[PDB]
Formats: sequence, structure tokens, C-alpha cells
Amino acid sequence: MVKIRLARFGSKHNPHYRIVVTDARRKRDGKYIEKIGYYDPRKTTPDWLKVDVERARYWLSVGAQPTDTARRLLRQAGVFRQ
Amino acid sequence: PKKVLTGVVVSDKMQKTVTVLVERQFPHPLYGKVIKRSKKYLAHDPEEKYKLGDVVEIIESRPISKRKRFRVLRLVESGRMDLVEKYLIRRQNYESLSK
Amino acid sequence: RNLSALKRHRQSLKRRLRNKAKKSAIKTLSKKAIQLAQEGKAEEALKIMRKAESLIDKAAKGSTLHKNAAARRKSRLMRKVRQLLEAAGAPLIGGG
Amino acid sequence: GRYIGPVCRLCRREGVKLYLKGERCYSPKCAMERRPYPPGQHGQKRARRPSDYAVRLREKQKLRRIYGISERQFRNLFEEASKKKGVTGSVFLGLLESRLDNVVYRLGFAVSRRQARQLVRHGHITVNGRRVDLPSYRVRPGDEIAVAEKSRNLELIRQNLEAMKGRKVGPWLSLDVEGMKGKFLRLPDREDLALPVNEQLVIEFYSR
Amino acid sequence: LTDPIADMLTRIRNATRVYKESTDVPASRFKEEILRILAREGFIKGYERVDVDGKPYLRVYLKYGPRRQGPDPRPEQVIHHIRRISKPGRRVYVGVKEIPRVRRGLGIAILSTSKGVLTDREARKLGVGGELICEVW
Amino acid sequence: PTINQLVRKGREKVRKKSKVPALKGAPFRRGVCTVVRTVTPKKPNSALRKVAKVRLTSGYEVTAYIPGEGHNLQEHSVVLIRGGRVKDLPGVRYHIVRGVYDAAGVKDRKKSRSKYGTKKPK
RNA sequence: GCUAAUCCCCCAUGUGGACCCGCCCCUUGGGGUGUGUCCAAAGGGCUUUGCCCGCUUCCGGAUGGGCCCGCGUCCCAUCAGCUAGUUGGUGGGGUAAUGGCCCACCAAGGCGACGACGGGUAGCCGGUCUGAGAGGAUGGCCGGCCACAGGGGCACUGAGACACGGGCCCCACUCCUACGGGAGGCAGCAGUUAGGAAUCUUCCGCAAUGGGCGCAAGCCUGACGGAGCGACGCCGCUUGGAGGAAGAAGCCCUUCGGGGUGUAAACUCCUGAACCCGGGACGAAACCCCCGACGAGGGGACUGACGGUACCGGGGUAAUAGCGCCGGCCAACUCCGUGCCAGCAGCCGCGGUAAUACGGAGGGCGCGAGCGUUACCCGGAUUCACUGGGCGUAAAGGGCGUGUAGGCGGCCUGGGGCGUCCCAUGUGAAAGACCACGGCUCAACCGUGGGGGAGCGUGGGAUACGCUCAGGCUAGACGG
RNA sequence: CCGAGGGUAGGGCCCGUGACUGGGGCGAAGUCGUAACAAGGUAGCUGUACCGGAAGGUGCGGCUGGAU
Ligand code: SF4
Ligand SMILES: [Mg+2]
Ligand SMILES: [Mg+2]
Ligand SMILES: [Mg+2]
Ligand SMILES: [Mg+2]
Ligand SMILES: [Mg+2]
Ligand SMILES: [Mg+2]
Ligand SMILES: [Mg+2]
Ligand SMILES: [Mg+2]
Ligand SMILES: [Mg+2]
Ligand SMILES: [Mg+2]
Ligand SMILES: [Mg+2]
Ligand SMILES: [Mg+2]
Ligand SMILES: [Mg+2]
Ligand SMILES: [Mg+2]
Ligand SMILES: [Mg+2]
Ligand SMILES: [Mg+2]
Ligand SMILES: [Mg+2]
Ligand SMILES: [Mg+2]
Ligand SMILES: [Mg+2]
Ligand SMILES: [Mg+2]
Ligand SMILES: [Mg+2]
Ligand SMILES: [Mg+2]
Ligand SMILES: [Mg+2]
Ligand SMILES: [Mg+2]
Ligand SMILES: [Mg+2]
Ligand SMILES: [Mg+2]
Ligand SMILES: [Mg+2]
Ligand SMILES: [Mg+2]
Ligand SMILES: [Mg+2]
Ligand SMILES: [Mg+2]
Ligand SMILES: [Mg+2]
Ligand SMILES: [Mg+2]
Ligand SMILES: [Mg+2]
Ligand SMILES: [Mg+2]
Ligand SMILES: [Mg+2]
Ligand SMILES: [Mg+2]
Ligand SMILES: [Mg+2]
Ligand SMILES: [Mg+2]
Ligand SMILES: [Mg+2]
Ligand SMILES: [Mg+2]
Ligand SMILES: [Mg+2]
Ligand SMILES: [Mg+2]
Ligand SMILES: [Mg+2]
Ligand SMILES: [Mg+2]
Ligand SMILES: [Mg+2]
Ligand SMILES: [Mg+2]
Ligand SMILES: [Mg+2]
Ligand SMILES: [Mg+2]
Ligand SMILES: [Mg+2]
Ligand SMILES: [Mg+2]
Ligand SMILES: [Mg+2]
Ligand SMILES: [Mg+2]
Ligand SMILES: [Mg+2]
Ligand SMILES: [Mg+2]
Ligand SMILES: [Mg+2]
Ligand SMILES: [Mg+2]
Ligand SMILES: [Mg+2]
Ligand SMILES: [Mg+2]
Ligand SMILES: [Mg+2]
Ligand SMILES: [Mg+2]
Ligand SMILES: [Mg+2]
Ligand SMILES: [Mg+2]
Ligand SMILES: [Mg+2]
Ligand SMILES: [Mg+2]
Ligand SMILES: [Mg+2]
Ligand SMILES: [Mg+2]
Ligand SMILES: [Mg+2]
Ligand SMILES: [Mg+2]
Ligand SMILES: [Mg+2]
Ligand SMILES: [Mg+2]
Ligand SMILES: [Mg+2]
Ligand SMILES: [Mg+2]
Ligand SMILES: [Mg+2]
Ligand SMILES: [Mg+2]
Ligand SMILES: [Mg+2]
Ligand SMILES: [Mg+2]
Ligand SMILES: [Mg+2]
Ligand SMILES: [Mg+2]
Ligand SMILES: [Mg+2]
Ligand SMILES: [Mg+2]
Ligand SMILES: [Mg+2]
Ligand SMILES: [Mg+2]
Ligand SMILES: [Mg+2]
Ligand SMILES: [Mg+2]
Ligand SMILES: [Mg+2]
Ligand SMILES: [Mg+2]
Ligand SMILES: [Mg+2]
Ligand SMILES: [Mg+2]
Ligand SMILES: [Mg+2]
Ligand SMILES: [Mg+2]
Ligand SMILES: [Mg+2]
Ligand SMILES: [Mg+2]
Ligand SMILES: [Mg+2]
Ligand SMILES: [Mg+2]
Ligand SMILES: [Mg+2]
Ligand SMILES: [Mg+2]
Ligand SMILES: [Mg+2]
Ligand SMILES: [Mg+2]
Ligand SMILES: [Mg+2]
Ligand SMILES: [Mg+2]
Ligand SMILES: [Mg+2]
Ligand SMILES: [Mg+2]
Ligand SMILES: [Mg+2]
Ligand SMILES: [Mg+2]
Ligand SMILES: [Mg+2]
Ligand SMILES: [Mg+2]
Ligand SMILES: [Mg+2]
Ligand SMILES: [Mg+2]
Ligand SMILES: [Mg+2]
Ligand SMILES: [Mg+2]
Ligand SMILES: [Mg+2]
Ligand SMILES: [Mg+2]
Ligand SMILES: [Mg+2]
Ligand SMILES: [Mg+2]
Ligand SMILES: [Mg+2]
Repeated sequence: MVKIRLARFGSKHNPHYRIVVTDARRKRDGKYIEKIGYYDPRKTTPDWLKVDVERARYWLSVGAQPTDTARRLLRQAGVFRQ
Repeated sequence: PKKVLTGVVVSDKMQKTVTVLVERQFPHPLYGKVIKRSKKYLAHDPEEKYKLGDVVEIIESRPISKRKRFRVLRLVESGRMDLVEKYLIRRQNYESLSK
Repeated sequence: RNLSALKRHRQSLKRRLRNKAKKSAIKTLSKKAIQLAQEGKAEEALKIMRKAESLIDKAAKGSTLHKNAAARRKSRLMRKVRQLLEAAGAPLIGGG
Repeated sequence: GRYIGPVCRLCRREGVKLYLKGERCYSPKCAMERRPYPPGQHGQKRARRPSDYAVRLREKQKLRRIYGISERQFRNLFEEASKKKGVTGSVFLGLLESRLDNVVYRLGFAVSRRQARQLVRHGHITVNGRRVDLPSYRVRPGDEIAVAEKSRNLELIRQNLEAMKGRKVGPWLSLDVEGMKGKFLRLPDREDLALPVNEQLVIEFYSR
Repeated sequence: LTDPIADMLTRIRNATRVYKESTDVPASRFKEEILRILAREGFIKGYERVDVDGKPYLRVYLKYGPRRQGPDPRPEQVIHHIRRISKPGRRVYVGVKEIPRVRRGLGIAILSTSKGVLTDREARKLGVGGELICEVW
Repeated sequence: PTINQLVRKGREKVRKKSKVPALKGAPFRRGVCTVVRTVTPKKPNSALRKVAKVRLTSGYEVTAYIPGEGHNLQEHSVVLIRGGRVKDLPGVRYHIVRGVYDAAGVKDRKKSRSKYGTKKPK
């Protein structure tokens, strides 16, 4: 199944994720279908999170399944707010 | 789209199959000169209606045999036994290239 | 030294028999319908051909046949039975 | 790390006063005043015509030894300036002067860049309120280099700042004395820094 | 004769090197357009369609600099350098983005485009490439 | 050549013949001495140069120079070798590394100790 | 021998789907419809005439694949001829599906100097190193694709495998054994051994991210997140700062007057790597639970391997420097010792009693936790020359014709628009590279944003040049 | 039926090695003569042929890159 998840980039003790859609059988940091945001768990920048909701809601439409702490961050951007 | 090539029929000694010599040009990727290159395609002639010396068009096609991935699309010109001889003269010269 | 792989193997052997048994029966009745139709005997040919068709689609219910594979056997079966009876005629029952 | 041995021999070798010690650099017991010839057994022998390689090596060793910087860091800065669009000579000197340990010396917090480095390395310096103990920091325009207030009651830094009272700094700088803080205005020019150095000869040394 | 275009450029070069006032090249429309560029840019005084023993020619009128002083009075050439680029044995075509600047602007590259024969400046102002015929300065 | 000849034939890239075949792609090769003797050099030099014939692990037997004043190598001495000829002993293409395996460093050496494999003296 | 089920089977139901034949549309097997024939199923748990987890048939989506095609992809022609499932046809078998993929028959074909066949070498690419560019070299780490899982063959199960830690068989090898017989497959993580010039801990944790299963709690995860060792690479940092004699001693040189090491040391003040004590993270809030409605939304909670680590605060000791080189190229010179010896050497060359070239010393130059050496790649090498070379005597015109293929080709007109040129558009993944900003105190490293390119697909346009087709010409060529 | 492979037989290519043998490169401190460079003491070189301890000689034809 297609999934929306966090491909870790960055470096050691400095994680920087790309909120991303890819086949679940890929490896974590492998070729993704498309990128739809980034995430900085350390909050050390004036926008440690971003989400293209126009696309993030499309992938939910065609049935992508968000990870748990991906949905938690897709929530903080309001993809679910009705 | 399906690839379409033009060339002359150089043999038709096969049942429902003709051999289309196809030519092309391009600049040599280091010495610039425009050079010629040719290649033969085994073409599906399901009506045995194309003849030696005909110039035809072939279109990339669902595989027919082992070496057959092109059917003949349409006739372009007939009676080109001048081109067919250039191909044959060369092949004949090969015997003079042995030991 | 062990695995749930052992479990997976014991199951493949049980499934192996069910698949082979079904395909055995399908093959037999397919040529039986074909052979009957050759000397057709149209009522008896189509009679069996209906039973071959049921076993085919029953095979493609589960993991024994694929849709297109079952559909393919059916086609060539009916194609062979009709064009055999049509050498003498004429088909009593259906189909079709 | 950095060079640590005798520093007067450097000037005496380069044939020019490099102001590397602070106030003895201005006394009459400066070595250049007493023996302005190269160090070692043959210092007083008549020099031979130096090769163009010699000439260019010397100018580069001058500019380098001035900042007491390693050839490694020196060459990386030159290679940074060399890629940068614009004249490489200017940018090179500009990047050199933008080093924290250099600015601290320019502000008169220390008599010598060596002293500045032991100041910076000992955290006795801050940049925009952030304590920074790194000599290599590239100070940018609009910054602010103060004394660590938890060090402002220190003899050496006070006596130094006393002699800076009303003293001019480069145009590209400004020193709030009494408050022990300075400001980096913009990165300086060849005009602002009259260094006893034709920096163009350093471009040529590295093009070989 | 395998290359009339390079033969003409060579007819001009041999003539200018011994300071002849004119030389005759056998005529052709593609040559006229080439000489049309050399006159309009001042590498030649011009030309005229003349006739040598009943054959259609082009008489090209050369121009040189002022007489010089010293040991060598020979005046400086106006066509210092002219050579064929694209040749029968190797065609040379450039796109508009890869047209060259002869002699840092002080020279012309003559092109054959599908808007006719142009200079490197003309071809760049019309946004077209073509066959790089030769270069002059 | 014409442009057509270059389309027909191309330009020949010429490979570089190694001057150290016995190393077989390695920076060094371990070996065992067979003959340890002195050889005289070519004109215009005169000397008794110290050489060892080495039977290598790469499957080669080669002559290698023994640098420095004095050594301790004998038949069955285990040595390491590196590239480098002796302009002046034809056939000698390699050098024994002092201070490795059974090659002792040069005794009393003071300048250039990393070559000649001599520890810093107190 | 007994028994359960979401296990297997049978019957019904046929929304629908499958197949045959007919017809319509279409155009390779795409869609539609008519008769016949054929095919569905599984329940479980709660807060129980309602929910949730499941199950069945069908259409569609999305994602991931299979197959096919154009073009590109190394060395040897001292490999020049190769080919019987070979090349095509018909029919069948087989598959998810095209195909000699497999089989039977029929025909005599297929391929090659534009290099078949054979031999050698190699996983390929994004990229990487170098280079002014062109080019040359390379494909380790990360990303993508491919291939393999001791050597072979094989199928089974399955949506998917001909399956690294699944099965069968053969072989090589090893082990256990009670001697009757059995077992094994680290090119997973560590680790051992062998080989080698040479390459790591039998570490910690699922806290994060990700995967499988589960309604959920949660379980499993040598993926992974981290810690360990190696100067292996890059980056940052220290071994102190200031003052301090016409200038200690020691050592070196000396014309014996003196010169050098050298502000260097001593010494004085000042700072305070390390170490001590106190505090101490970010990475972590979702899943969950409460209200709402199990949604939207709002509340509440558990949880950190790294780690008592970074980092903060307070205290606080002057606290490792080494390596190469100094004839020329190439930056740095003297004394002794040696005397074609011992030795040096990248090339040219040094050494035979006054050696800036050997060996030490003093001094000097260059770098610095590095400095040298060896190996290999690109550069200098326009020294394989496309950019960008040559062949009278330096290496280089075939002994001379004739002529095959090929390469190349005069003047004018028109048609086509193949090359060629322009515009639009799709593709050109991510990382990297590049400019900018930002985050780790800087940097290295890393994050965010920006700019395109060739090349190829498609659409539209141009016609000078080359090409092609047609017509005409006589200056080339050929005949009288 | 096909079939891993095993067996029998006969071919092709490549590598390592071999009594002995052929010449080659280098060494240099030897023995023999002195063929070439001067008209190099018989102008030289050359294809071929025959011959001689050796450099080389001679025949036949060719070249001048031969002094006077
Ligand atoms: S005293 Fe003179 S010689 Fe010594 S460091 Fe100062 S300026 Fe240079
Ligand atoms: Mg076929
Ligand atoms: Mg199980
Ligand atoms: Mg049976
Ligand atoms: Mg099925
Ligand atoms: Mg199956
Ligand atoms: Mg100053
Ligand atoms: Mg610049
Ligand atoms: Mg100033
Ligand atoms: Mg200045
Ligand atoms: Mg350079
Ligand atoms: Mg050119
Ligand atoms: Mg000598
Ligand atoms: Mg050995
Ligand atoms: Mg021993
Ligand atoms: Mg040394
Ligand atoms: Mg030495
Ligand atoms: Mg039923
Ligand atoms: Mg078929
Ligand atoms: Mg399959
Ligand atoms: Mg086949
Ligand atoms: Mg057959
Ligand atoms: Mg036959
Ligand atoms: Mg071809
Ligand atoms: Mg070839
Ligand atoms: Mg191989
Ligand atoms: Mg290999
Ligand atoms: Mg170059
Ligand atoms: Mg490679
Ligand atoms: Mg590698
Ligand atoms: Mg990889
Ligand atoms: Mg295998
Ligand atoms: Mg296997
Ligand atoms: Mg193995
Ligand atoms: Mg096996
Ligand atoms: Mg496989
Ligand atoms: Mg597996
Ligand atoms: Mg395993
Ligand atoms: Mg297996
Ligand atoms: Mg056991
Ligand atoms: Mg046991
Ligand atoms: Mg027993
Ligand atoms: Mg058994
Ligand atoms: Mg085991
Ligand atoms: Mg292992
Ligand atoms: Mg290990
Ligand atoms: Mg070992
Ligand atoms: Mg070993
Ligand atoms: Mg590791
Ligand atoms: Mg986990
Ligand atoms: Mg999880
Ligand atoms: Mg679940
Ligand atoms: Mg449980
Ligand atoms: Mg487990
Ligand atoms: Mg573990
Ligand atoms: Mg790890
Ligand atoms: Mg750490
Ligand atoms: Mg380190
Ligand atoms: Mg003194
Ligand atoms: Mg003294
Ligand atoms: Mg003294
Ligand atoms: Mg001091
Ligand atoms: Mg104190
Ligand atoms: Mg936390
Ligand atoms: Mg909530
Ligand atoms: Mg949990
Ligand atoms: Mg603590
Ligand atoms: Mg403190
Ligand atoms: Mg303190
Ligand atoms: Mg001290
Ligand atoms: Mg050095
Ligand atoms: Mg000398
Ligand atoms: Mg140098
Ligand atoms: Mg010098
Ligand atoms: Mg002696
Ligand atoms: Mg002497
Ligand atoms: Mg001496
Ligand atoms: Mg030397
Ligand atoms: Mg010496
Ligand atoms: Mg460092
Ligand atoms: Mg190194
Ligand atoms: Mg090189
Ligand atoms: Mg080159
Ligand atoms: Mg060239
Ligand atoms: Mg040359
Ligand atoms: Mg010659
Ligand atoms: Mg000739
Ligand atoms: Mg001949
Ligand atoms: Mg033409
Ligand atoms: Mg032509
Ligand atoms: Mg036209
Ligand atoms: Mg035309
Ligand atoms: Mg066109
Ligand atoms: Mg494009
Ligand atoms: Mg990209
Ligand atoms: Mg920053
Ligand atoms: Mg980026
Ligand atoms: Mg670019
Ligand atoms: Mg187009
Ligand atoms: Mg015509
Ligand atoms: Mg004529
Ligand atoms: Mg005539
Ligand atoms: Mg067999
Ligand atoms: Mg066999
Ligand atoms: Mg067997
Ligand atoms: Mg012999
Ligand atoms: Mg003679
Ligand atoms: Mg003589
Ligand atoms: Mg003579
Ligand atoms: Mg003769
Ligand atoms: Mg004889
Ligand atoms: Mg005799
Ligand atoms: Mg005789
Ligand atoms: Mg003669
Ligand atoms: Mg003659
Ligand atoms: Mg002469």
C-alpha cells in the first residue's frame, strides 16, 4: 500500500525528516513517489514543519495510509480539519 | 508513440516476411562529420504483397516471431533495384575479404 | 534450529494435492468432451463440456487457477468442441 | 596547531617589520631596529638575486605569518576567495580580516593577534551576546564583539582598553570603549588595510 | 573542384596577399550573398557580375590600409584572416546559443540560416542558428 | 589524417607499462631473501652496492636494493619491498623497506630517519 | 481411533463476472449487446433490531511489476566468416501475457568489414576524481536498476519466488553419533581462521524513524537509532599570552676582533587545555484514554538507548612536537668526518684528501598531529592533436597502375523538408554540484529555497546549406 | 520425453613447466683484427646470391645520402 511517512535525512544527532509518499516496501530513505513536506523535531528554525495540503489530501484520497506520527504532523497542518 | 521507419525490402525469400533495410544519419559524436548507418528489420508481410526493391514503412508492433517486431505499414515506392544492388554488391565483396 | 517455516511447508504439501487433483480432473473431462465431440455424440459431448466448465471456474475460485487461465482453457475447449461437432453436426444441447 | 616559536626571526627573515608582539614592536629593542638581516649563521652575507618563485613564496609567507594562520586554513580561505565571483585579491584579505581573533586584535582588546587568540580561545570574548571561543569565526557585518562581562574586571583587558581610549580603529570598525564592545561595520578594502604586501603576488604563487 | 566556397575565400586570400585591386571568382547565388556580407561589413569595396570569355563570374574589389613607413611599406590588410569552417568533409552547424564571437566582437562569422546568409550578430538578433560557413577579420 | 579516416579508425589510446610488475597492483609486497650479496654499479660509478634477491608472495623472484649504511639481512630474512629503481644497478627495480619484518633500521642514523626506519633517539 | 474452525467440499442465489457463437461500434486480443453454458461466500467481538473487525462477486483508482521496441554502452581482426530451433510459415502446448518460449510439420532461410562468430576484461547508471574546456580516468561510501545466496538442476506453495536464514535431487566439503545412523550452508550483525601491504566491537537500545502481525494493548525487528576501536579522510582545537639583555650558559662558526642560535631561555606578571564539584537537555507526542460521535475538534496521560552525554554554572593546573628537506629544477649553507670507499639518486648527476650532492653537527627552509615514502588515476603531455600535431633530409607517402565498397562532388529552377535551425510542450527522481539564506559557538557536516542544461518523445514553424526527386545548362569530364 | 551430471572417445584454445638449443639485452676491468665516420686508406649504402674466425668480401643491378 502507498504510505505517507518520514524519510530521515539530515545527519547524526541532527535528524531532519521529509514527509513523503512512497511504497511501503521501499527502504526508509529510498526512492519516494513524491515529497509533501519536511519536519524538524528539534524546532530549531522559524518553520520546523511544512505540508502541501493540496497534495497531502490527494494522497489520502487515492488511499495513502499515513504513519502514526506522520498523521500527528499532518494534523498540526490541518489536513483533517473539516 | 509506435516507432515508424522507412527502408527498402532487400529479401522476400520468407513466407509472410520481408527484410527491410533501414538507414539513418547522425553527426559523429566526436569528429562531427555526418555519418551513415544501416540496420535490417524482419517485417511482417501477412499478405506476401511486398516485393524486392520496394520502399516501405514499418511500425513497431507486438512481437510476431523471434526477430519480428515490425509489420509493414504502407508502400512508399516501388522498383528500387538500385538500392537493393548496393546491399548485394557489398555482401558479394565479403568473399574477397577472407583467408 | 527451527522456524514457522516448517509450518509453511506442511501447508504447501496439503495445498499441492488439492491443486493437482483439481487440474487432473479438469484435464480428463476436457479431453473427454473433446474426444466425444470428435465422434459427436453432441448431446454427450456438450454434457461433459458443461462439467469441465464448472470444474475450471471452481478451480479459479481459489489459488488453483487464475481468471485468465481458467478463461483460456474454457475458450479452447469450446472452440475445439464446436469445430469438431461442426465436422458432422448438429449440436443438440447448449451452449451456446 | 598555530606557530609558537620565536617571532622576531620571522620579521628578520621577511625584511619588514611585522607587528607581532605589541609594544616591543615599537621600542628600540625591536630586533628589526638592531639586526635587520635574516636569522641564522649567514644572515649578514650578501643576498643573491632571488628567483621569481622565491619572491612569490616570500610575499605569501609575509601575508600568512602576519595573521599567524596555518598554511591549511590560509590556503582554504584563498581557495574560497578564488571561486567567489569578483577580484580574488580583495576577497582574500576581506575574509582574512573577518576572523574573530583578528577583529578582537583590531578592536585593541589585545596587543597581538596571538594574544587575541588566547583571549578568544578562553571565552573572554562574545559575539552578539553569544560567547564564542573560536578564532576561525567569520564575523559578518552588523555583529558586535564585546568582552565577556564575566571577564570585564580583568587587568590585561582593562590596561589594553585604557590605551584604546579615543584611539581610532579602521573605518570598517567602531569601538564603544568604557563599555568594552565593538562593532563590525563592513568587510574592509585594500585601501583600509595598508599591509606591507602585494597580494597579487600571492595569486601568482598559487597558480603555478 | 570540390568546394567553391572555400575556393572563393582562397581566391580572395591569395589576391589580398599580393595587393591586387580585384580578382575574378566564378559566380553563384550563394557566393553573391557571401560577398554581399563582406562589402556591407567593409572587408571589400564590393563586386559586380562580370563575364570572362562568355562565363558568369564575380569581380571582387579589395581594399587595404594606408601605405606604411619604414622597411616594409606594404599596407596592412583589411582582411587579415578568412578561413572555411564547415567543409564538405565535415559539416559544422551551431544553434543560436552556440554561435561564436569572432575576435571578441571585432570579427564576423558568416552563417547560412533558413533566413539566408547572416553574420553572427545578425543571427543572434534573429535568434536563429545555421551552418557556420567561415570567419573573417 | 582526414576526418573520414578518424571516423574509420579513431585515435589510439596508449596504455602505461608499469615499472613495478612484481608488486601486482600493491604498494608493497612481502618476500624472502634468497641471495644476499653486493653488486658493482654501471659506469661511471664505482662501488659495492648491497642487494638481496627476494622470493615474493606475488609469485616473483626479484632483486631489491638495501638502502642505508650496513644491514642485517641474510638468506631466509623476511623483508618488505617497495617500488624504486637504482638508476645504476640494471635489473634492480625495488627497494627493501628498512624497519619492517626482518630488515633492521640503520644504526646510529640521525637525519631522514623515517626512510631507513630508525626510531627517534633519546 | 476421535473432534473444531475464518479448514475443505456440495446446493442455492447471479448484482455482476467468465467462455462459446451472432450483430453494432472500434481497430492487433478495446468497448457494447443477444441466446446458452459456467462461477460467489466466513465468521468473530462488543456497550446487542445497532456498531466495529473480518468474508464474496464486480467496476474503478493508486502503487508495484512482467514483456516488447529506437538509440547508447570496453580491448584483440595475429578471432573472418557464423548459424539445424538455426531464419520464417502453419498448427498446437504454455503463460498474467506477446514470442522458437516449447513441440510437430512445411519452406530455405537468418547474421557479418556499419566487425558477425570467437578470445580477453567488466555488474550498468545518478555520479566521483581530474581537466581552461574538449576530453581522460573511475563506479567504493549514499540513491536507482540488475545478478547472485557453497557448486548445479528443479519445481511446489503463493497476488508475488523458481525463494539468503523454505522444499527436492546431484556434487564438493565439514561435523555429530550410542557406529544403527544423522546434520550443516555468515556474499545478514558481530566474531574466528586462511590469504594479504591492509581494513573494526562476539557493544547498547527498540527511546526515535521504518517494516510485519494485531480492533487494541502490544509483540518482533543486528532494518535502524546510537555507542566501541583505527590520524583512514576532512573540519575545528591545544601544547600558552605579555614583558623580558646590545644579548646568560651550552653548542656552532671565526680573520680570534667577533658572528650565530636569540626574546629564544631564565625571570616577572597575566590568562587557565585539562582535571574537580553543582545543575543538566533537545531529540517526545502521537498510538492511548475522557468529552465530542471511535470523525472534525478539544482536553489528559505513559515513554530516552545514546546519557548524567553534550551543554550551563562554579572552581582550577603553563600544560605533548614531530616529520621532510637545504647541488640544479626547488625555498633553505657552513664546519668536521670520509677519500670512486662508505654512501646518495625523481631526472640531470654527486663521491678518487678543502664534497653547499655521502655521514654527523650548527644553522636554515617548508609543513605541523602530523610529515614523508611506495602504488595507482587525471594534469602538466597540442606526447593519439574533435577543440589541438604531423610524414623532402628529424619517426612517417603505399614500388606503380587499375578498379570494388565507401567518403567527397559544377552552374540555374522548382517540389518534398531527411539532416540543419527556431518556438511550445513532456521527460530529464532523490542525493551530489552550483548561488543564497539558515542550524550545530565556527567549520566539516547538515537543513530550506533558487537557476538551468544537454539528450530523447510530441506539436507547430523556417528552407539558405547539405540530402532527396524533377526539369534545364556547359565552364568539369568524356567523345567527334 | 526432457533432464543436473557422471562415463567413453576424439578435437580446439590458453597457461605453467622441460634435457638441450638459438640468438638478444646489459656488464666491463680481457683476446682478435679494424668494418663505418676524412677519398676512413678498396667511395659509401643497398636488394639478392655465394663465401669467410670476426667485423666483412665478392658477383649482379640500383641510389648519391660520394671526396678530388
Ligand atoms: S619586535 Fe620587531 S622584529 Fe620582533 S616581532 Fe616586533 S616588529 Fe617583529
Ligand atoms: Mg508467429
Ligand atoms: Mg505462523
Ligand atoms: Mg487420467
Ligand atoms: Mg484464483
Ligand atoms: Mg500456484
Ligand atoms: Mg599593524
Ligand atoms: Mg575570480
Ligand atoms: Mg586605517
Ligand atoms: Mg593595514
Ligand atoms: Mg592550478
Ligand atoms: Mg573546426
Ligand atoms: Mg662516479
Ligand atoms: Mg614466500
Ligand atoms: Mg634469520
Ligand atoms: Mg630528515
Ligand atoms: Mg638524504
Ligand atoms: Mg453455483
Ligand atoms: Mg503460435
Ligand atoms: Mg507466473
Ligand atoms: Mg530458439
Ligand atoms: Mg521440429
Ligand atoms: Mg526442411
Ligand atoms: Mg549495422
Ligand atoms: Mg575493429
Ligand atoms: Mg572471466
Ligand atoms: Mg569479474
Ligand atoms: Mg589539456
Ligand atoms: Mg568500470
Ligand atoms: Mg573502487
Ligand atoms: Mg551502491
Ligand atoms: Mg548460481
Ligand atoms: Mg544455489
Ligand atoms: Mg561461501
Ligand atoms: Mg546449494
Ligand atoms: Mg532469483
Ligand atoms: Mg530470504
Ligand atoms: Mg545465511
Ligand atoms: Mg532454497
Ligand atoms: Mg550435531
Ligand atoms: Mg550439538
Ligand atoms: Mg544405539
Ligand atoms: Mg534420511
Ligand atoms: Mg549456525
Ligand atoms: Mg562476516
Ligand atoms: Mg571481523
Ligand atoms: Mg589475519
Ligand atoms: Mg600473513
Ligand atoms: Mg561500523
Ligand atoms: Mg522501534
Ligand atoms: Mg512503530
Ligand atoms: Mg492491524
Ligand atoms: Mg498476547
Ligand atoms: Mg525474535
Ligand atoms: Mg541485539
Ligand atoms: Mg549503524
Ligand atoms: Mg557522539
Ligand atoms: Mg581525529
Ligand atoms: Mg646578539
Ligand atoms: Mg651565547
Ligand atoms: Mg656569543
Ligand atoms: Mg615570550
Ligand atoms: Mg587565576
Ligand atoms: Mg526529550
Ligand atoms: Mg487528540
Ligand atoms: Mg509504545
Ligand atoms: Mg555533572
Ligand atoms: Mg568554568
Ligand atoms: Mg575561573
Ligand atoms: Mg615555559
Ligand atoms: Mg619536503
Ligand atoms: Mg659538485
Ligand atoms: Mg617544491
Ligand atoms: Mg635556493
Ligand atoms: Mg671508511
Ligand atoms: Mg679532490
Ligand atoms: Mg671535507
Ligand atoms: Mg640533496
Ligand atoms: Mg650534508
Ligand atoms: Mg588538523
Ligand atoms: Mg599521507
Ligand atoms: Mg600522467
Ligand atoms: Mg591529451
Ligand atoms: Mg586535427
Ligand atoms: Mg609532431
Ligand atoms: Mg629516415
Ligand atoms: Mg612514390
Ligand atoms: Mg607490395
Ligand atoms: Mg551539392
Ligand atoms: Mg553523394
Ligand atoms: Mg527546394
Ligand atoms: Mg531543392
Ligand atoms: Mg528536415
Ligand atoms: Mg528540454
Ligand atoms: Mg537533479
Ligand atoms: Mg549558521
Ligand atoms: Mg538543494
Ligand atoms: Mg553547467
Ligand atoms: Mg521536432
Ligand atoms: Mg539534373
Ligand atoms: Mg569543356
Ligand atoms: Mg577532347
Ligand atoms: Mg546430456
Ligand atoms: Mg554430460
Ligand atoms: Mg551422478
Ligand atoms: Mg642460452
Ligand atoms: Mg668497405
Ligand atoms: Mg678502415
Ligand atoms: Mg673504405
Ligand atoms: Mg652486395
Ligand atoms: Mg662460413
Ligand atoms: Mg679460421
Ligand atoms: Mg671472395
Ligand atoms: Mg654496385
Ligand atoms: Mg632505379
Ligand atoms: Mg659525404
